[PDB]
Parts: sequence; structure tokens; C-alpha cells
Amino acid sequence: ITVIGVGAVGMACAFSILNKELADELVLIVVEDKLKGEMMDLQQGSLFLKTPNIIAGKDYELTANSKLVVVTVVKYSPDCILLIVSNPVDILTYVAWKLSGFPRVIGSGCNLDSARFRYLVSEMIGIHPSNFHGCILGEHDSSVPILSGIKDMCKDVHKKVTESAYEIIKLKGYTSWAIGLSVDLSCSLIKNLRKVHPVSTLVKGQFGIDNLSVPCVLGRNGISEVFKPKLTVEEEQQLKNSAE
Amino acid sequence: ITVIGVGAVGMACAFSILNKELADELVLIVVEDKLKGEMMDLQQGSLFLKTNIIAGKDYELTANSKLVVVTAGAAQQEGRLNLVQRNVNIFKFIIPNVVKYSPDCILLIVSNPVDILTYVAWKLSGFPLNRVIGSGCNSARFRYLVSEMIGIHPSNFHGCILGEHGDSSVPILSGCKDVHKKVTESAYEIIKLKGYTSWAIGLSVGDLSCSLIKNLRKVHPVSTLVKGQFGIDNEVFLSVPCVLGRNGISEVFKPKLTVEEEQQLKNSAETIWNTQ
Repeated sequence: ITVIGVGAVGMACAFSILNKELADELVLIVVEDKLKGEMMDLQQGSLFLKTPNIIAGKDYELTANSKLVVVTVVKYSPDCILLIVSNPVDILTYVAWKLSGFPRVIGSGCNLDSARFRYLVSEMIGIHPSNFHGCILGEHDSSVPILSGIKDMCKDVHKKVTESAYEIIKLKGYTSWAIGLSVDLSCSLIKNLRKVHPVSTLVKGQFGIDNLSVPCVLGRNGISEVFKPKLTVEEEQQLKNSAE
Repeated sequence: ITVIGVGAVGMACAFSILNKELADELVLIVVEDKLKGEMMDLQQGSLFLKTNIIAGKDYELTANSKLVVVTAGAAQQEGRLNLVQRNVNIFKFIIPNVVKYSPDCILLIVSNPVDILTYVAWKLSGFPLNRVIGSGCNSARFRYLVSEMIGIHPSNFHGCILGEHGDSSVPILSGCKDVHKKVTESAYEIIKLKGYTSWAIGLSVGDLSCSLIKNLRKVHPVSTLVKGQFGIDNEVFLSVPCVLGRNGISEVFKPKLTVEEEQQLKNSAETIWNTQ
């Protein structure tokens, strides 16, 4: 597994993927000094993880046949699953798809948003979060609650999931831990779980759209299948809108 | 945590509670040789489990258990409601000796038929309803079967089975009718290929003892009072979705089903009543 960009995200993705014991080999990929210092800080806690190979560098060649490449490449891993994380995701998931030529190109989307959005709702109801099911489609403020899975009530909970990330950046400057965890996705991909996550891909032809995060089944081949739901007129109408 | 009955069910149950590190103490309860022999087999494997296992017959050993799982059952023979009363007779000896020593415990009824034998326990213990639960329809296999028809993980499929843990159960298709029967039939076929169900119901009791011991506030279709629901008026117990925490059932759900679905839960209720 490869993870490019050792910003606070790349490390919380790298540190979370490592706690999941997902890779036999983790590659961190332009600031040479920084990269080697992080690699050796991980390598020093190898006992407390299950990954005997952690190596960083500036040479993409180290990204050789790397089944998963988390982006926070084609040349050396022409077969890899691309997983984009860089913030303006839905757009940059278009970008990558068009740069790589790959068929294996996924963006974090609203996996994390729908993740907290769930926690909060169950938190209010007093139900274990695993037993409440409900998602957020659309772009990672324009997120679109699929209430069909009180109008002003659920919008309110959603409101708190929008202002959240924003207010986080004011205080911190970036989300590091929150998106490291949700990157959950590496888990399902590697282990071929065929689980369903709201992730960003092409939705042209859905919701009348002719030019985002939809529920997709994830496995060792990436998205094996995309859902084409028949949602409510407004929900669907706000899909065109979030697209816009 | 106390298990009562060290037959195959209780031992599969026992082995699941130890496998989930829910128990820091575990009691097992008529044949001594089996009791010790079962207690020594587990203890001989301790390094591979957290724990402090103690078996015996004296119910004094159960004193102050927090959860008590009851598996004490009896076997059919060549020659359905006599059984239902034998076990009731078994419960007239078990439940009083449980409450005599752990009155604030959580009773978990796994012995069959549960729905009825969950009403028996409540009626014998005089416990509040929240501390008297039945393994019920804890659905998992229904969800699994469906979740493979669709090529998706079963944690991203959601649906449940309510009513009698039996042929009367209802699939709540509001949140496939074949897959329901395939489950019930498979329960029957297991009981006569094998003599009983154990592995499966053990995994399930684990699921439930986990929610409860750890206060996960998790939702489980389990047998409790539903008098006042679905046009029901008899103190009948059935599997509805309930919220399980460190105080047994904290809240029972009041679901809103299609008309067909609500007439079937009355049937399922009617069918249990006729024996009860």
C-alpha cells in the first residue's frame, strides 16, 4: 500500500491504516528530510503494529505494483486502486480518472460525513451507532441527507455536520484524525469486504445529470457496483443542485 | 455471568461469552463428571482466554451474578406440549434458585420454546420485564442469506424477523419471503440432522451478552411482553426490537408495520397463545 503526501493527513491515514494491520508494505512519498524522519518514527514502534516494512522516499519507483495508492503513480502501479482524499475530492476524483486512464479511482466523498452524521443521530436517539443507518450523498455544505433511509429537524443535524469541518479548520487548520479513520475504506478494499460506502465517482446519467458521492460496493477490484437509487423528488432534485 | 446447563447449548454459549471477554467470572450448573470435566477442559485452555471458571450444582455459587443465561432444556422423543411443560417443571426448580441468590440479575432465556419460557421465568421470578429477556429472533441468518443474494457484506444489509422463534415468525419486509422459510426450515433440519442447535445459538447469545454486559444500547429482536401491541391482549411474549444495555431492556420499540405484517404478528401471537 502506498500513501502520497505526508502532511498531517497522510500520517493519520498512514497511522490509521497501520493500526488496521492492512499492509505488508507501506510506502510514504518531495521534502526528503521530513519523509525519512517520519518513516523512522513509525519504524521504531513496529512492535506495536503488524507491518515489518515501512519505507519512505522521493522516488515514485518505490510505488511499484502498490495495490492501493491513497492520495493526500500509474507508471509504477498501472493496476492500482486510486483512492483520492485531497480536499476538493469530487472534482479531483474526476481529474485523476482523466489523468490515469484507469477504469479503480475513488474519492473519500462523504464516507466520513455520513459517518459522523450517523453517530450524531443515534447519539440523540440513544441507540448504538451501528444500529442506526442513514447516509449523506453529494459533494463533501452541499451534502444531501437521504432522510428516506421533521424536515427542519434532520436538516438541523446535517447543519451541524457542515459547520463542523469548517469550524474545525478555523481552530486547527485541517482535519487530520477525522479523515485518517474514514480512510475504514482501505480496510474494505483490501479485505474485499464488498461493503457499501458513500464515495465519489462518475454519476453521469444518474438523476438526469449529463455532466459525486453515491453508495458503492467496495472490494479488491475497487467499486464492483454502483447503486442507482430512486430517491425522493427533492433529494434527487438536490442532487442536481449539489452537482451544480 | 452464570450459565445453567452444561449441555451442548450452554457449552457453546459458555464458550462464546469467554471468547468475547465479557465474563471476569463464569459459573456453570446435574451431572458432576461433565460439570468439572467441562470446567477443566476450558480451564486447561486459559492462556487462550481471559479467565476464573467455576462449575458445580449448589446454586449458592451463582450468588450475585449480573447476567444469568438459562439453557436447561429437554429432548423430544418419538411421540409437543408435554415437552413445553416438562421444561416449565424444570423452570419451577431453576428460576427460584436463581432469584434466591441473584435477585437483581438479568435473566436470559435460551431454553426452548423461548417466547413461552420467557413468560414462565418472568412469572416465576416476579422480576421486572427489563431483566427477563429471550434469545428470540436474534434475523442474523436472514440478513446473511439476503446479503449474499445481493453481492454485499451483511453489515450493509438491514432487516429483521419478529414474533415466535418458530414457523410463525414474520419477516418485516418494510425495512425474500422464501429466505424467511429457508431460515425456519433450516432451524428444523438442524434439530434433526444434528440433535439440536448449539454453535449458532451460542454465537447469538454471545451477541446479546455483549450488548448487555457492555451497555452498548444496541437493538435486538428479543422476547418480551407485547400485550398492548398489534391488537394483542394476552400476556404473550414475542420478539420485537429492544434496546439492550447494562440494565437489560431499556426501551421496547413500537414499530409501524404494513397491514399484512400486523395481522401476521397477531397470528404469530395467536399461535403461541394456543399452547401457552
